Amino acid sequence: VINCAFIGFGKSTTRYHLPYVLNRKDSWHVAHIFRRHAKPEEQAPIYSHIHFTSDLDEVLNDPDVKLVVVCTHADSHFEYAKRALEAGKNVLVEKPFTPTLAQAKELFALAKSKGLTVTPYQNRRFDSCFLTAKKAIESGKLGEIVEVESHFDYYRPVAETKPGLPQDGAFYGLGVHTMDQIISLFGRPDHVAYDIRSLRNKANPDDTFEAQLFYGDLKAIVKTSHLVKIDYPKFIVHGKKGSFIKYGIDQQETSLKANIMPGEPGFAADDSVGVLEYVNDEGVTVREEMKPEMGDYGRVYDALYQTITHGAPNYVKESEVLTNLEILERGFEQASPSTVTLAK
Amino acid sequence: VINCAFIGFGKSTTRYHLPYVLNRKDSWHVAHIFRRHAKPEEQAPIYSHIHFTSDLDEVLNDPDVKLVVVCTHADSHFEYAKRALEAGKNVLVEKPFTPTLAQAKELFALAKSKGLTVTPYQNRRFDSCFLTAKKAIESGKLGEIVEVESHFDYYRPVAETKPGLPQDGAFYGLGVHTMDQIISLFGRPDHVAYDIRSLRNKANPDDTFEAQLFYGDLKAIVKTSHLVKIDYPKFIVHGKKGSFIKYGIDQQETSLKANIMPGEPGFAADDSVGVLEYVNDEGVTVREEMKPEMGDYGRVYDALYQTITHGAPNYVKESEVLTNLEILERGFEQASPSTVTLAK
Repeated sequence: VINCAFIGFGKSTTRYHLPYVLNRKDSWHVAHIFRRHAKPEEQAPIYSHIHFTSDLDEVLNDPDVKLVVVCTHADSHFEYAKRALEAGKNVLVEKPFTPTLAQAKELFALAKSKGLTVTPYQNRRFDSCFLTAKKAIESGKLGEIVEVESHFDYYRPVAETKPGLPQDGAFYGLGVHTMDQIISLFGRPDHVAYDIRSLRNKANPDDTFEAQLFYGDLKAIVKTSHLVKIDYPKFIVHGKKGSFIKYGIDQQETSLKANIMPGEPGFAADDSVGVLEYVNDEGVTVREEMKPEMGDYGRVYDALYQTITHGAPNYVKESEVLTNLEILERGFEQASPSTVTLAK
Repeated sequence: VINCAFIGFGKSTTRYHLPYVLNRKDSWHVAHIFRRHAKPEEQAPIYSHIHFTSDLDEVLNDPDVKLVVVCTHADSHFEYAKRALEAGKNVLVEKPFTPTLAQAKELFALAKSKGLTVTPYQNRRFDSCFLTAKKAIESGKLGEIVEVESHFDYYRPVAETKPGLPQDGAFYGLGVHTMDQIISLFGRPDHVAYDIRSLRNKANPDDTFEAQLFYGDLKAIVKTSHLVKIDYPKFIVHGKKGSFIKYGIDQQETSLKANIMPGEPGFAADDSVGVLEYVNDEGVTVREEMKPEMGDYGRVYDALYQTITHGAPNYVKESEVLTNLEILERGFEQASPSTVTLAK
């Protein structure tokens, strides 16, 4: 069993992490939880075994803790990650990994010297919708892939005034997850075309974007908007032999918000299906309905266990992290719309 | 009744012009049809009243001819149009208007000096799918428009090798129509983002494209691909108060190919509907299913009638034509993908 520690006890901790970790008692043990103010959500029995503390000193000096999870405000992610590594602990950092690309390299350099692992929390690589699109692409039924389109939208027309930097916009906010999915499938692109804008409140950072990643002749589109009344399909994949369409997004989050935990009845209840229409070897057009693949954000921790306990490679490659961060930053080199060619 | 004449007697003339013109005998009379070589179709009883000739002068010298329709090979459009205007005739030209922007500008200057009308044939401005989207946009129900998406796709995976120039590709071929629709609604864009690729056969001109026209904060997307097994909606429109979605394209071409002529029972029969979902002034979400507006390519001739007889403005504005040609040309200004800003 690996002893882990969480830095921060906010909603992200209690909703997107603990439910999955506390469900793996035979593999993980939440030894510490750092934070300041409390929450009437601490008096709960489920956290009875945890040592909540307001001194990050006791956490990092614990020889038993092998993993620190940073779930605090974005501004503190870099420093907490660095301090944890200098203490000799592996680190999982929620988005953002670091404010800048240079800092990401810095963090990776320190970890490599100590021979430790530092990585972002890319839990959406395990979304049911995404996994279904992945299975469809790896089935080979679609032939050579020529286009992929991923949507992550809302219909939230009212935006309270809240100025910020690019890092506070939707491109960094949601694009980091959606683009990471694309990169995890096709790697690093040759070119990137950007369309970034602020539609709801002109005082705020972008709330609408579309990034087009070009891999040779394959174009991968990632887009989000807070002004979509009628939803687009969650994923669309076109290949020379056929198409795959998936409406509906992973339901883990919906369940968690409705106070339904992993393993519990009706968790991630999903009645959608992926549609697959292609031409088989015999030249006959076939149409199939795929039952959604199962999603499990917990797989992040099962992979971390592998890395820490057996030296297994990190579920998220360093290059995929840097590529993603680099694409995000270059989207601001010149006013939108713009196009760039990735050097490295 | 206005007398007209056609330069060229190919498929375009017998499929997209005559069926409509011959249904307006109280408005128009086809006096002559020029063609370099006699064609078998000239023997169809429906053309018995038409004088077919290989002597162009016999047409341009006819005092009663007021409109000349150029439907020959693209490379001869400028030459025939200029000759018709010099003979004092109004001119309607099939795609492409001219090979270049300068020639187009030259055609308009000549027409202006003679008080004549020269215009392209943009019949898709009367496609039922497009007209329904236009009605939705003009209804005000969607509120400020932020995104428009137009698709004109196929699933034709086989493309025999047939080298050519940019002018032979899908962008010039189909984009001329889809971009014209966007231009007729919003005008001249500030910027254009291009993605032009040749996927089926690398030896051939482009068969895949996506042009993004920006009008302030509004983005209009026009795209086509010959590798779409599962179709996208024909039009998608998103505004701040709602959305409009329309699957299915105008059915006039389908009827024409099935040998059903305009005015005949069942012509362009369409069972699709435009779907609308918006938030009303009271804050309630309203759902509406719109019956497709009726499309009629002959409305081009009804417009030419008014223009020629009563001096009504031409259905297509000069600026829209020049903007279209410029956008198409600049798509090959640099390697794809690319973005450009329009001075006009």
